[PDB]
Amino acid sequence: RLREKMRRRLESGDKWFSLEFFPPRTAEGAVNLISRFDRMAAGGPLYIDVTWHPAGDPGSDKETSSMMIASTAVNYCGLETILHMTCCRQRLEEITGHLHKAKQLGLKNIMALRGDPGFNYAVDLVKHIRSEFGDYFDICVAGYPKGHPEAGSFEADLKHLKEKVSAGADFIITQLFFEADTFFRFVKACTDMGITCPIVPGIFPIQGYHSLRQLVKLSKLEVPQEIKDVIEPIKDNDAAIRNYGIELAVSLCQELLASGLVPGLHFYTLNREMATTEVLKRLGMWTEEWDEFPNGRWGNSSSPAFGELKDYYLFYLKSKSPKEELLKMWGEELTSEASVFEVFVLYLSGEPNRNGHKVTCLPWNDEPLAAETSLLKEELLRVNRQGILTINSQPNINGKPSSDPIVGWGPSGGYVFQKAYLEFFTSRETAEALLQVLKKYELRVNYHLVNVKGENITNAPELQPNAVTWGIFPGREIIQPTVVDPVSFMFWKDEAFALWIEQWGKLYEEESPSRTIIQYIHDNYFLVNLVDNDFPLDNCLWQVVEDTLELLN
Amino acid sequence: RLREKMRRRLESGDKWFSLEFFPPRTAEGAVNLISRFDRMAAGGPLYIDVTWHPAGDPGSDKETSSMMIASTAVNYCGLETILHMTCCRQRLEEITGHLHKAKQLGLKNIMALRGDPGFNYAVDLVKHIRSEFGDYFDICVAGYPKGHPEAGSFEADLKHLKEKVSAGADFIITQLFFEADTFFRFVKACTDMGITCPIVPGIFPIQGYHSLRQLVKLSKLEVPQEIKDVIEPIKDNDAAIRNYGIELAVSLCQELLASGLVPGLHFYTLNREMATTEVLKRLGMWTEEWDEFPNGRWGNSSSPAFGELKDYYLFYLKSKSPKEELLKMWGEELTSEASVFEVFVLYLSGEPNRNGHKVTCLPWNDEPLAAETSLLKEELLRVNRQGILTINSQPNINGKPSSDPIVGWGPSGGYVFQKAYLEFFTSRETAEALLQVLKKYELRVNYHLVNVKGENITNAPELQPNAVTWGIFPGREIIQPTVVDPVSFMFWKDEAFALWIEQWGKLYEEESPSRTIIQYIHDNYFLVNLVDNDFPLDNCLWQVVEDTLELLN
Ligand SMILES: Cc1cc2nc3c(=O)[nH]c(=O)nc-3n(C[C@H](O)[C@H](O)[C@H](O)COP(=O)(O)OP(=O)(O)OC[C@H]3O[C@@H](n4cnc5c(N)ncnc54)[C@H](O)[C@@H]3O)c2cc1C
Ligand SMILES: Cc1cc2nc3c(=O)[nH]c(=O)nc-3n(C[C@H](O)[C@H](O)[C@H](O)COP(=O)(O)OP(=O)(O)OC[C@H]3O[C@@H](n4cnc5c(N)ncnc54)[C@H](O)[C@@H]3O)c2cc1C
Ligand SMILES: C[S@@+](CC[C@H](N)C(=O)[O-])C[C@H]1O[C@@H](n2cnc3c(N)ncnc32)[C@H](O)[C@@H]1O
Ligand SMILES: C[S@@+](CC[C@H](N)C(=O)[O-])C[C@H]1O[C@@H](n2cnc3c(N)ncnc32)[C@H](O)[C@@H]1O
Ligand SMILES: C[S@@+](CC[C@H](N)C(=O)[O-])C[C@H]1O[C@@H](n2cnc3c(N)ncnc32)[C@H](O)[C@@H]1O
Ligand SMILES: C[S@@+](CC[C@H](N)C(=O)[O-])C[C@H]1O[C@@H](n2cnc3c(N)ncnc32)[C@H](O)[C@@H]1O
Repeated sequence: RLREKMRRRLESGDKWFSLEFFPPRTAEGAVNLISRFDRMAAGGPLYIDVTWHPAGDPGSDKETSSMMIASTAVNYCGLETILHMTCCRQRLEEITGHLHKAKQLGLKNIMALRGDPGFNYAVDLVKHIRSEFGDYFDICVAGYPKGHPEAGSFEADLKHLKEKVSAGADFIITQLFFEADTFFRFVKACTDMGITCPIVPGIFPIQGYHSLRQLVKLSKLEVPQEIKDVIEPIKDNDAAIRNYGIELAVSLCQELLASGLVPGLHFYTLNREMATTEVLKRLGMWTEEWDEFPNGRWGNSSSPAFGELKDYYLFYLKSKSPKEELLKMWGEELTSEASVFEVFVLYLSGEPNRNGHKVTCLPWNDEPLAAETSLLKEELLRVNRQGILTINSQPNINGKPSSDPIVGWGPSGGYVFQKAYLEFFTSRETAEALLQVLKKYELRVNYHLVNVKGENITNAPELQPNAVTWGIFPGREIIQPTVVDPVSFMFWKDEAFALWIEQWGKLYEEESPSRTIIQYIHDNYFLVNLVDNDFPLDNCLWQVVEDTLELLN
Repeated sequence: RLREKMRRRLESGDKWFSLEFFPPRTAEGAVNLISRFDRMAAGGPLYIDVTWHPAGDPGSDKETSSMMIASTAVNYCGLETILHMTCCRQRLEEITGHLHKAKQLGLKNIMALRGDPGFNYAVDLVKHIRSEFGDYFDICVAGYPKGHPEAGSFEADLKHLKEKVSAGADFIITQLFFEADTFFRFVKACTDMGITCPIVPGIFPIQGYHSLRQLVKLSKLEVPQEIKDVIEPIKDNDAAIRNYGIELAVSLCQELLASGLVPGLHFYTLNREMATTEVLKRLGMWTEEWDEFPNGRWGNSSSPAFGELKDYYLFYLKSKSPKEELLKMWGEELTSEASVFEVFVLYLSGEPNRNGHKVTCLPWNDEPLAAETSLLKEELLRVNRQGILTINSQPNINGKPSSDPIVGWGPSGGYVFQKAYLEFFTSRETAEALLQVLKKYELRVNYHLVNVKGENITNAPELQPNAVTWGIFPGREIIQPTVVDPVSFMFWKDEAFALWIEQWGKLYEEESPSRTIIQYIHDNYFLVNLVDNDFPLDNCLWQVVEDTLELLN
């Protein structure tokens, strides 16, 4: 049993580590994840666990399902695997079937959580598993060193934690923390209540700017000033960020293990090994494609680490974004699609709406408009004003020092290149006119068009990813941060279209004309993605759009 | 047994195919080869065979040894594996030990060859294996549809083939041919003699320009005019070459299998699957990193297909290069290293030697000096004249259409880039002066220096390959044809240094002063490799060399 070995390790004074992975968005991602499992197992982790993300039908039977990732790890790889579980908006028989399948599939360890929106708290699930399936499953539960964000207080949260662990459970996994002192405080507090189950500290290695930028938003974590200050100059050079994160992790882990109150370190891998492996090797616990820079939904899809961090349970919708402010931003009600066009335009121009409220966000892009779109702002306003609703773009760039404050990245002393591209929704009429016009730009312009119905039109290769950003650096291969890939793009459509009726539509009633307008847009508008391959020349995307309008109008 | 299944396939009218691989030069090459084996096995090849190359100690115990490649294929992969064998300059007990090990290792099939320079002909080996190891091993033998190059005639060669197959053997593998008619002629001729063992036709898919260029040299094969003519315009665009080769292979194989006299097709893979897989899928026999463009010793070392084609047994030293002409070219005798410098200079300038003979070749570079060195000829003459003996180089190039007749390659409508680099030998004194001078070019210049003793000095990353040539093409990832890699470079030194005393030294007697000069050079001269990373600027390699000379002189 897991608890048994953990106690037969604690009593011997052995220190162990564990690794947390999340189901890859894509099948070849699953294959690469399994390869990662095999390679990391040589370190001798006590157990791995697979995150349970409610959004992506976790209890399904596809090769992406967390269930099957865990099942493959435990059967084929032999690694101890804990399957996470959530309760929010789940019915009794669904949970029952899931646990039955897990029993059949051999998921001997179930990690019980509550998730986020016949079960309300995590205590209810632990109690369901203990009542029905007996003591087959080993149950651990989440603990929070500073207090769950929405708890009334840290003391009542500790009381509820006691209640949970007393019902069932076997050990507590503790959310990431930046200083060992707080974890010691938490351990002592639990000790006073007499929580006998071991508490395992969560270690989050900062790996690239994206992780930091997401993490800083989480208020209660209170990222120390030092980390932000040091990173900020380095911000562009992710590799340096990773090194600093490794240094921080080693320091924190050394301080923890110095005390001996820590049975073992729980590392959130984010499906990226090198960082965690280096940290473990520095501590010395390591027993003994290289895609480690996901670049959100743009980088290599086949990478197991592919995926926007905001989809990770830790940063899933924490940016509350109150619905009343969204309603006041994008207009209380819409008279016609012209209103939608206006909203898209203001998001880029920045002038206040007629009601005086600036449109600060859109359903798709949450992050602030980067400083590269200053080179496209006028043309973007042009296209958006004329019904071409851009949701992403970048200018074509020739060789430029990697130290350029606007467009530079990567190891200093390199040269960085970009291909112009344009992601935008359009009316079916505009889409067809765009298809006709492109015929004369076929050689130099790559385009993907897809409807919510799934109909897809593309001239790019069926499965070859079109490289769009790359850099030349001394003594190193060619880095390709940004990619346009039909596979990543094709399923991305489902998210992009869903956002129309999920984030914007819900703001309006079911019979309101605004809802009808949004539904019309969601049903008919195409999703389009254009790339200009002639990067050493002037950006023709403006010209092709202009001739599309001239043909249509 | 292999013969058994082949006959139980022939009698049923089943058609089968086989795949031939060669031991990769590098360990990760072996791993990738094993992956290729696993993936190709889904086609259901009857048997694979592993080439036996005498040069690279084939009967060794490293992970590159053909023996162990075969052993891993048969044990771990389960694929029927034939181990090739050679006789030239091998002793009785070495062969005996090799076969004993094979028996222990489970290499149930031994392919008996003669190789090239107590055994003289392949008949002696087949007879040794049949005498000592009984009928455990299944023996096939090479046959030649047009006649072995050095045979007296095709009829006496056929008689000797009969003799060989009568002693032992079980089937004949036939060297590549371009037209099925000749194979039919060979089959009929053998039939008249009553060769009862099945004859398996060798299929060579042309995959890239390098293969064609090597193959055309082999006279007896007599490459049809059509292939050369069609390829020549395409020559630069390898992918198109591969497509044409696939078409040719499909046509030839269809014509063969139409007759029914062919039990099965034997494909020389060259450790590259896509081409062979496509051909098989076209025929329909397929049961059901992507590095497929080796670029000789420059491309990705980890690729199983890495390696100069001239090392392949088929094109191993066929370019006789008579020793008397080498002696008359590079000087009958040498008075000092100045003579070597003169030879190196003339190789690039092209003026006739004082004796009137033009220096057409050097031990290292056999291929004619490409048309890109016209952009460096004056500086190359400078450096060579001043004791910097270049054996490779390329100019730094910014964006240039891929259709450029001089430097273009790859899919049309791309942009091609190059980093300047310089491979050259130097005196130890010049080497140290170069090391001192480089300190001020450390940021932009990457350098590797290594001696025959193995001492190595480098500022590049320990194992990261420095990319030196790349191209930007529509709707495609960044292609990296040419790489500078410490791993490939580090063992390459052994070949480069060995050539000094093997190809040049042997021309002079053991006590001759010329031999002493060549030995001095081979012992003391460093092997150097410089790369200029600032490709959008003027080539500084000339400047750094000039300041190296200024410091020294
Ligand atoms: C290691 C770890 C892994 C995680 N994995 C995932 C994952 O895979 N998927 C995912 O969606 N989320 C995951 N989370 C996040 C977690 O699911 C959310 O924080 C969730 O909202 C809280 O679940 P819980 O287990 O704390 O349940 P609970 O403790 O029941 O809920 C937390 C809140 O409920 C309160 N509470 C608990 N019991 C009572 C009670 N009896 N009366 C009143 N209030 C009570 C607590 O005070 C606290 O405010 C993970 C968190 C951690 C630390
Ligand atoms: C399918 C295939 C695979 C190969 N694999 C390899 C490999 O892994 N490594 C490698 O180094 N080479 C390889 N070769 C090349 C081969 O080893 C060379 O061509 C070699 O020089 C000839 O060997 P052989 O088997 O024909 O032996 P032999 O037939 O003994 O030698 C060929 C020559 O000997 C003559 N000869 C044969 N018997 C007699 C006799 N009794 N009296 C007089 N003359 C005789 C023939 O007429 C012919 O001219 C391969 C060739 C083929 C077709
Ligand atoms: C992931 S980036 C694409 C650029 C690419 N990653 C690179 O290496 O430069 C997202 C970019 O899309 C641009 N852009 C984002 N949202 C846009 C919108 N609604 N309309 C027009 N342009 C937008 C922003 O400049 C933002 O920096
Ligand atoms: C999104 S791009 C550049 C975006 C935009 N052009 C800018 O600089 O503001 C930067 C990406 O390059 C990738 N990157 C990849 N390898 C890197 C490396 N060795 N060093 C630094 N960044 C790297 C990371 O995914 C990283 O997110
Ligand atoms: C494999 S290429 C290197 C260029 C690279 N492959 C590219 O993509 O352009 C070999 C080149 O080395 C150059 N060069 C070769 N031998 C040389 C020699 N002895 N001295 C100076 N330059 C040489 C020739 O131009 C030849 O084309
Ligand atoms: C050696 S380089 C260019 C040499 C030199 N610059 C010239 O053009 O004469 C060409 C290499 O690019 C690689 N190449 C790789 N991928 C290719 C592709 N899709 N199409 C064409 N060539 C490719 C091949 O290894 C091929 O040998």
